[PDB]
Amino acid sequence: NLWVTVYYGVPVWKDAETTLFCASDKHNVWATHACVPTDPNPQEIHLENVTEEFNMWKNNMVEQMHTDIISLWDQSLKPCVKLTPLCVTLQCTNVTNNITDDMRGELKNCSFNMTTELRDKKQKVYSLFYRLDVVQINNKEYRLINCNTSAITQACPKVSFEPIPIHYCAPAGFAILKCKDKKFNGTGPCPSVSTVQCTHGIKPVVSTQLLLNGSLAEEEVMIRSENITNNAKNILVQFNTPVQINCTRPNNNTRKSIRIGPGQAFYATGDIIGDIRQAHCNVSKATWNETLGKVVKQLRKHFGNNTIIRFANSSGGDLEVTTHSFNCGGEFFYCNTSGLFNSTWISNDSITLPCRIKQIINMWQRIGQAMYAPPIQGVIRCVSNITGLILTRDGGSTTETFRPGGGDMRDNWRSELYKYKVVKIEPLGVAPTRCKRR
Amino acid sequence: NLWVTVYYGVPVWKDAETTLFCASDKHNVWATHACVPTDPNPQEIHLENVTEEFNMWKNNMVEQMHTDIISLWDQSLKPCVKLTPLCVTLQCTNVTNNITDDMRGELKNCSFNMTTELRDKKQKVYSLFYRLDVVQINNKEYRLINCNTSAITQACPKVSFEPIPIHYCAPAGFAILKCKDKKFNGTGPCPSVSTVQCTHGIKPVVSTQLLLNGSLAEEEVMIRSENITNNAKNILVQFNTPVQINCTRPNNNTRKSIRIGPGQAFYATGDIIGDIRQAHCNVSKATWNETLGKVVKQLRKHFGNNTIIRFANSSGGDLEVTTHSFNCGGEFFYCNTSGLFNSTWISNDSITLPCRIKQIINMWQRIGQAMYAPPIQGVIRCVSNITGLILTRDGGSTTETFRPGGGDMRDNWRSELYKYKVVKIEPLGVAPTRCKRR
Amino acid sequence: NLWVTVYYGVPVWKDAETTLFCASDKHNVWATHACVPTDPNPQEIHLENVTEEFNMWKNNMVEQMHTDIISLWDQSLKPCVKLTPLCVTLQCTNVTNNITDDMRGELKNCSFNMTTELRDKKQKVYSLFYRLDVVQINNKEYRLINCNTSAITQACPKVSFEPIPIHYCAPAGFAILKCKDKKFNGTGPCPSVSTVQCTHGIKPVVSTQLLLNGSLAEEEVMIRSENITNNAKNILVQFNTPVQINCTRPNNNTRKSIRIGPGQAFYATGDIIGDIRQAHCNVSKATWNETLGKVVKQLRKHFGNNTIIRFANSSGGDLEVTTHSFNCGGEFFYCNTSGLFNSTWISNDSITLPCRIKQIINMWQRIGQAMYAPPIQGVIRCVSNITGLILTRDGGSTTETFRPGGGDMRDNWRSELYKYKVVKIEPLGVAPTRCKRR
Amino acid sequence: FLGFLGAAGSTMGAASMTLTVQARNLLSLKLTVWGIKQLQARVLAVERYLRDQQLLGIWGCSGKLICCTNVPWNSSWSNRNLSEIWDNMTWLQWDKEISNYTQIIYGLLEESQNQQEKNEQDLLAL
Amino acid sequence: FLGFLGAAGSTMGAASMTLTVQARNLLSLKLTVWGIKQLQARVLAVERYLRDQQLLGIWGCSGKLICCTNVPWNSSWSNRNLSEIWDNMTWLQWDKEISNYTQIIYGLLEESQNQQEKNEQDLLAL
Amino acid sequence: FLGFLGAAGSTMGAASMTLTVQARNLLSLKLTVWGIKQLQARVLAVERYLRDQQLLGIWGCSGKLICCTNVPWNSSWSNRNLSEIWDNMTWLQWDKEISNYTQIIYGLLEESQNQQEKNEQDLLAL
Ligand SMILES: *[C@@H]1O[C@H](CO)[C@@H](O[C@@H]2O[C@H](CO)[C@@H](O[C@@H]3O[C@H](CO)[C@@H](O)[C@H](O)[C@@H]3O)[C@H](O)[C@H]2NC(C)=O)[C@H](O)[C@H]1NC(C)=O
Ligand SMILES: *[C@@H]1O[C@H](CO)[C@@H](O[C@@H]2O[C@H](CO)[C@@H](O[C@@H]3O[C@H](CO)[C@@H](O)[C@H](O)[C@@H]3O)[C@H](O)[C@H]2NC(C)=O)[C@H](O)[C@H]1NC(C)=O
Ligand SMILES: *[C@@H]1O[C@H](CO)[C@@H](O[C@@H]2O[C@H](CO)[C@@H](O)[C@H](O)[C@H]2NC(C)=O)[C@H](O)[C@H]1NC(C)=O
Ligand SMILES: *[C@@H]1O[C@H](CO)[C@@H](O[C@@H]2O[C@H](CO)[C@@H](O)[C@H](O)[C@H]2NC(C)=O)[C@H](O)[C@H]1NC(C)=O
Ligand SMILES: *[C@@H]1O[C@H](CO)[C@@H](O[C@@H]2O[C@H](CO)[C@@H](O)[C@H](O)[C@H]2NC(C)=O)[C@H](O)[C@H]1NC(C)=O
Ligand SMILES: *[C@@H]1O[C@H](CO)[C@@H](O[C@@H]2O[C@H](CO)[C@@H](O)[C@H](O)[C@H]2NC(C)=O)[C@H](O)[C@H]1NC(C)=O
Ligand SMILES: *[C@@H]1O[C@H](CO)[C@@H](O)[C@H](O)[C@H]1NC(C)=O
Ligand SMILES: *[C@@H]1O[C@H](CO)[C@@H](O)[C@H](O)[C@H]1NC(C)=O
Ligand SMILES: *[C@@H]1O[C@H](CO)[C@@H](O)[C@H](O)[C@H]1NC(C)=O
Ligand SMILES: *[C@@H]1O[C@H](CO)[C@@H](O)[C@H](O)[C@H]1NC(C)=O
Ligand SMILES: *[C@@H]1O[C@H](CO)[C@@H](O)[C@H](O)[C@H]1NC(C)=O
Ligand SMILES: *[C@@H]1O[C@H](CO)[C@@H](O)[C@H](O)[C@H]1NC(C)=O
Ligand SMILES: *[C@@H]1O[C@H](CO)[C@@H](O)[C@H](O)[C@H]1NC(C)=O
Ligand SMILES: *[C@@H]1O[C@H](CO)[C@@H](O)[C@H](O)[C@H]1NC(C)=O
Ligand SMILES: *[C@@H]1O[C@H](CO)[C@@H](O)[C@H](O)[C@H]1NC(C)=O
Ligand SMILES: *[C@@H]1O[C@H](CO)[C@@H](O)[C@H](O)[C@H]1NC(C)=O
Repeated sequence: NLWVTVYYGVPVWKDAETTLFCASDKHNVWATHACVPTDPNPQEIHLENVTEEFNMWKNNMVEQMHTDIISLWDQSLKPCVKLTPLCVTLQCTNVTNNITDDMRGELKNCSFNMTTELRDKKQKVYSLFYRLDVVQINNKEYRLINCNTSAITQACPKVSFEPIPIHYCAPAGFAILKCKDKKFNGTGPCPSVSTVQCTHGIKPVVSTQLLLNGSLAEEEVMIRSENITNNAKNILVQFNTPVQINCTRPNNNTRKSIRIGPGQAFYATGDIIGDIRQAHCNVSKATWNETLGKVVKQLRKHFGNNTIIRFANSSGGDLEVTTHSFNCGGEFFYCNTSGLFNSTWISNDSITLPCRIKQIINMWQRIGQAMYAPPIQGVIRCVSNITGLILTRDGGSTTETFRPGGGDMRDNWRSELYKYKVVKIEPLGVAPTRCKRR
Repeated sequence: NLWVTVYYGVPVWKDAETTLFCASDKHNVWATHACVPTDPNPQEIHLENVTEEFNMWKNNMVEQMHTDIISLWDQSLKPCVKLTPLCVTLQCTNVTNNITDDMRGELKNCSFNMTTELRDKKQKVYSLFYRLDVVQINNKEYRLINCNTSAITQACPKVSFEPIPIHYCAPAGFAILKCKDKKFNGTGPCPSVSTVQCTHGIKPVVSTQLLLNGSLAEEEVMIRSENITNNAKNILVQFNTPVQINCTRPNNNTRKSIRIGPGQAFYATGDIIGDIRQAHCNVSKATWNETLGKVVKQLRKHFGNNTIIRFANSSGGDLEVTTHSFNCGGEFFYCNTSGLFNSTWISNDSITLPCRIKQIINMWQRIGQAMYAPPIQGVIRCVSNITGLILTRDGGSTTETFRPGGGDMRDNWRSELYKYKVVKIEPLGVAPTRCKRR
Repeated sequence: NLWVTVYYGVPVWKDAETTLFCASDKHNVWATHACVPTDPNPQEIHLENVTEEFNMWKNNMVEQMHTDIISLWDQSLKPCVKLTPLCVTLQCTNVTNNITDDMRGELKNCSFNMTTELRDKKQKVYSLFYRLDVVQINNKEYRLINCNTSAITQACPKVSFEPIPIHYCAPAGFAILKCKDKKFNGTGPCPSVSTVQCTHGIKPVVSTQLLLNGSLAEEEVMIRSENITNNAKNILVQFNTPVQINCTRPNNNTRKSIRIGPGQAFYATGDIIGDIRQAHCNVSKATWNETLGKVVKQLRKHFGNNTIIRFANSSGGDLEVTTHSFNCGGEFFYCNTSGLFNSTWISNDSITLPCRIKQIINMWQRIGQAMYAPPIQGVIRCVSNITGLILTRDGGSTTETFRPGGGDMRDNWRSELYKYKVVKIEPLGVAPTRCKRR
Repeated sequence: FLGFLGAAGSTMGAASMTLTVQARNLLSLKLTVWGIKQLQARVLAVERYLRDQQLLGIWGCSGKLICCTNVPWNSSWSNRNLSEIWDNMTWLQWDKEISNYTQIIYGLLEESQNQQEKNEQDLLAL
Repeated sequence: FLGFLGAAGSTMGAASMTLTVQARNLLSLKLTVWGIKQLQARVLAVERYLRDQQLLGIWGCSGKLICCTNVPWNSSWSNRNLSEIWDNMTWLQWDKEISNYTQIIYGLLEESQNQQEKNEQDLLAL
Repeated sequence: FLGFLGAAGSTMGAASMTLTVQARNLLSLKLTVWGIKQLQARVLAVERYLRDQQLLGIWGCSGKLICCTNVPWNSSWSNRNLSEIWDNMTWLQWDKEISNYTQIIYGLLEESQNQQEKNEQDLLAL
């Protein structure tokens, strides 16, 4: 004789999708102040004896992070100056003083009539626009690149672009299962599961070809792909050691405030004090070659020991996908990175990457909402780690070529949410037992 | 001896007002995607032995639906192009090429200076405006009709106005009582009450004189009024059989995209390919006469067998109330309907209703928020059923005349929420059982 | 043997901060129609034996009220006409017809080109601007004072500025502790505590130097300061009896509606019918002198019986700080309160305070969001009681001088939320009792 | 089984046969027009369900569909015979005639639970 | 003590040792992007906790972590011996094989509580 | 009857006389400034009440205003006599001086409830 016995609080969970709130330990774009204060001591419980199936390519956490990151970006651009008056004909001349050979024609000295705070009065002002932000109309006549596509909103200079780590915390009745396996590809069973209330600090770093400021693999370089035999699936590489990248903007730019209306100021670019040099990034030649030597070593596992793995540069497309686009100190660099993926592999010095600057930014691959990044005063210099790559393979029927990829920003945060999954706790369980209700 | 006994979950309800959420089974105006997915099999429970009072004229569901429809309409026009530059002087000439006699002067060929994407440049473009949208200023000079009164917002062309059925579902602890009486009036007790979680698909069809796309009476034509002896109360007729109305806009209109700013496009009307004919609706003469014969038969009950019931057309007023205004594929028709209400009743062929198109639309009887309906490419044709009428009687001291009414959109949705009622479940009850707490 | 016993519902509270909602017993700036209807009979319980520590200067209710009042002010100015076209050059002449000696140069007759409904046409309109709203540009050329600093939004004329009392009600599980001590100076133990669900009607009256239409002290004039020995801390005086002040605007102003766009109307000032006199406030000379006699009597307690207490006028600063700024009938006065604070105190007639009018208002000491108060038709007259003061002392090493203060609006509502305190009910308590669980 | 409110027209005894079916239906995004209405309905259902559960716990009847108590039924509330109530009358009619005595009945149930719980504590203390 | 879901991989008997550590973790601003996500996470937690508590109350098991009932094991749901269930198998494996018999088991618990509660009232009425 | 927190300053015994009046007051639109505040207040009240009820039910005291249990008074939490505690002292002072042993007391109640529920299930199996 067996009687149905109901138990409450049993450790049973099911895969589910839920709204994960933020926790965080000057105002940011990500509004980390609106995030609830996380606990000083995170409570992680190791789930011994447990083997749970994971899949980062079908992970809803990545998709939910993408929507939140875009929403946070959009909400910080609402109380900001709308530069619709800037869509006017510009008389741009060529910035040709104290410039080097690599910066010839990259800067434009644009003069235009501007609206004054008084509606009936005009204002002839000038500004320095990069060649990537102005397009000629057929000194010559130019216009902002977005004027025929988007309405440009100036980013508020008091809002920081710096990625502050954010922890995605599941509500009560939900748990986040951290896979603690160190040789784990994004798909398959992970027999080292643990339950943490919520994830580590995941910096929303926006980059295309190199994963900056990320989380390193514990033991060895990890090659993770949705389908390694499919050339249309991006390959996410994770480095066991960080590759430092020095990124600087040598020009000593000055922000000039142009009052374009009542309470509205358009921060233009004044003349550069000193010489004008090309923005660039150095990656150590010795460190990069060693890391590529490790990448190919774990890349031969999925392609054979006798295959020829060659690294070539980008294949073409937008400047966002063909260049290592990233944000450094409030200015958006677009670095070539053709000297990085250039060698071929068979069985003190630095690499300088010539970067280009843009101020009109169409981000998240959205057509209609452009942003003007105001100039940053002084010289910008940031030091980051390249903690991963986004490689794309080319089809073939003895050599395999891997070109850098990007574009989709979900690939950038998938490299951080690969070890996490959201489960729905089911505390009601029934089991036959000799006990009977009196 | 009798001790009180508290019972939980008793079937007791009281009349109450609550917030009913939407459920629904290209983006839509009413955002039916935001509605929760309704169950595939509705759970309807018959409440035998139960007689509940109903009143469709004091029903809060109708008032609540009116606010929701207006709010849904307002929120779909927020991320849409504001046509404030359109309020400019227009030089309009009549469209006199390949037109019939009925379209002489209805179309205006208006040319005007428009702001382009560049602030300092002007763009001389032309568009075809209907005579009902432009008002002369004293080729001649015209202006949009709303320019002294409202700020016009162009309807987003990718958002459809097609009425998708919506189910108004009460939260937990609330029930919706459905009257299954097939001879049920608008007021009084309903011997056959039933509980359903929420209502059938109620299409938010906007019309004034004829109730289109509606729900048919089960047995006979039903005449419903708040006070049948008051001529100031509208009479809501419901048809037991549907009267099919075919509405077409024969013109081959072309949508022309005029770019009035950065990221803003004003969709104008290009030249019509072919001849220009008048928009019209056909109602079958035999079918319409038969339905009026049934309406008068059910209308003599409240007015005597020897009374003379005559159908005259609408009295004076706005074009919305004097014409059968409705929406057909994104274009707003305004049909005369003077040949429908035309006869006097004593004890293959079609009726063509000449309609007029409008693009600047003021609905919900609101002054201050106009909307520009962008042109629809190609020929528009609709097939609908007239499932009811909104008649208004004229005062008198032997004949009764019934003119079509409208204007108030709540009467359009009152014809669908007449059988429904929101009640508040009260599960706590006390009874004198012999049982005594030990 | 003592086994613990858990008790639920024990009367225990702890100090906590929570969100207090509104309750209130033509639309209003503070949406009291959105406040829940308060009970007709408030339920207050006298907490005998209870001595609770209070602090008005660390009270979170004051800080929360400040955010709510600003938020209500901001949300009532969102659906209002934006007067961005008003920042145009003005040709202003002095209004010198039928004016008195005190109004020479106070009113300006400004004419300006203004945008009409049609984008391509302009209208030459005129308006009467006070000298405090226009600033000269170097008849002469003027401009609105806000036009280099803020974007001005015209206050909607249908929204009333009258302070309707609001009750700040704590949610369930929270209680509001009310000090019944009539000699309570705002800090320290309160031997007479009562618990009410929420506070009395606290009118959000906005004023700087005199606390108008407020709550009177029960027994004696109460001097309340955070640190009476610190001259940087404002002194809040509360009157046991009200001092009545009539403030009038004798000019019979006319509101002229200038249509500045589609659906946008700018309400200008037409010519005054009759003579133009100076706005002023009456204060009874006998009543005010008696009240100062009571204030100094209660002020000698904190400064000695032999000290010399002198009242001087405002030292300097903005017009909001140096004048008794307040709102009377929809127009903002700025009064010359120097005949009030003039006397020196040693051990039928009225005082006329010449006030000045402003239409461009920067509320809450915020730089960036100006407001245009539309003219009020007719003659404005309002009667109020001065129920307190905000005095500021000057440093010294035998006499003490007390100048009026203001600016910070939290001090205005601190005088109403001084007796209230928000506590968090903790209904779980453990005690040792001779029980054992079965 | 008849469903939610299936025994609405049933007699008192037949309605009490299925008190559970109505008991389980009392409890079971963006800030758009439908999102807010759907959120307000979720919070309204929770606080409404919790209010009745709190009352049952106040009277010492939590977790019981049928709970007997220890306060007398005054004949002023209703003098109808037991047979004609549970075999000839429905729950809708019961509340209609006792809607005014409900609050005083609730107060009587309130004091009985606290009084008997003091007795349970004191009797057990021995 | 192991923590929340600490005995997730432990045996059923060992998992039942700390049923409470998972029981107390099932329940525990502006309208910005994070504020709305925080609010809808609080309401979702409240509803999810209340649905399980309601089910326990429906079956007459409110306030008890372990509750015995009066509905038989049909032997088609599971014919495994008791020894290997509570000493050689975990709770996760249990729900996997009985995920489809759950609703019919729940309905049986529903009628048993109402049936015995009527019996309790009738027996006590004597 | 004194009202909500009427016996706040009364002795322990007088306060326990009317625990229910404070017990019943712990639980009982557009997105404007006041609407969101009202909604957040409602949600906060609901979750606070549910947390308190959950803590009560973890110790097996759901539905009981006075619940007496099986964990000892350590005599380091307090050594005051019963007469002076329950006749010359108030709950405010009680909580003030026992604000720090609260968590360990709660853990003791939790473990006692779990152990006694295990014992009840094992004894009932016979
Ligand atoms: C990867 O991480 C590094 C270190 O966290 C990031 O570099 C940091 O970037 C911020 C600005 O984005 C630098 O702060 C700035 O410092 C300058 C000079 O003190 C100051 O004038 C600015 O106001 C601002 O505070 C910070 O110094 C810098 N840390 C370094 C260089 O060690 C890097 O940007 C990250 N990579 C990204 C975001 O792609
Ligand atoms: C302090 O409280 C008094 C009494 O409520 C306020 O006086 C009143 O002020 C209002 C305007 O704020 C006056 O309203 C006006 O009344 C006329 C005549 O009905 C009407 O045509 C106007 O449109 C407007 O409603 C009201 O007459 C006046 N009455 C009294 C008794 O003085 C006073 O303004 C308050 N002081 C403040 C808020 O500083
Ligand atoms: C990146 O590396 C380049 C060289 O590879 C650095 O350029 C040198 O800068 C030093 C000053 O620090 C000069 O003395 C050299 O003449 C430069 N070498 C050139 C121009 O070939 C550059 O400073 C580095 N940028 C960083 C570290 O941000
Ligand atoms: C409505 O009915 C009219 C006739 O009453 C239709 O007009 C006819 O259209 C056909 C083509 O289908 C022509 O051959 C006839 O010459 C037209 N008759 C006229 C103009 O008198 C009209 O097409 C119908 N519209 C619909 C069904 O949408
Ligand atoms: C404030 O007081 C002054 C005088 O002290 C008032 O002005 C007088 O008003 C009366 C009419 O009520 C006139 O006859 C007098 O000529 C005015 N001047 C003087 C010097 O008396 C003033 O009206 C008062 N303010 C009010 C009533 O709002
Ligand atoms: C402010 O105005 C009020 C009138 O609205 C004055 O009150 C009047 O005072 C006179 C003389 O004292 C009385 O004859 C009237 O009966 C009063 N009218 C009332 C009470 O409605 C008040 O005196 C004025 N205050 C000052 C300081 O001048
Ligand atoms: C200016 O730079 C542009 C590059 O955009 C180049 O095409 C042009 O020839 C340059 N003009 C001169 C005078 O060097
Ligand atoms: C500004 O406008 C004037 C108008 O004639 C024009 O001459 C001048 O070139 C403009 N300056 C620009 C576009 O920089
Ligand atoms: C990923 O890991 C799983 C489990 O370790 C393994 O079965 C699979 O072959 C690996 N590779 C891919 C492409 O799934
Ligand atoms: C143009 O149309 C109008 C109708 O609005 C009419 O009055 C006028 O006579 C027409 N003129 C010509 C030349 O057709
Ligand atoms: C555009 O502006 C010019 C300016 O003179 C005017 O001549 C012309 O008629 C305008 N075009 C219109 C109103 O269509
Ligand atoms: C007009 O008033 C100003 C003060 O705002 C003064 O300086 C000027 O002299 C006046 N002009 C006259 C009175 O003509
Ligand atoms: C309006 O504009 C005309 C244009 O020349 C100017 O002459 C006149 O002075 C202006 N009127 C004002 C600014 O009041
Ligand atoms: C207010 O009263 C308390 C009571 O102890 C006292 O300590 C405090 O100093 C008083 N404040 C002032 C400003 O006198
Ligand atoms: C309705 O009434 C009939 C006879 O009065 C009765 O037999 C039947 O059971 C009632 N309905 C229900 C659902 O009990
Ligand atoms: C894992 O399984 C072993 C036996 O297979 C058992 O002894 C151990 O207790 C289990 N782990 C946990 C955390 O209970």
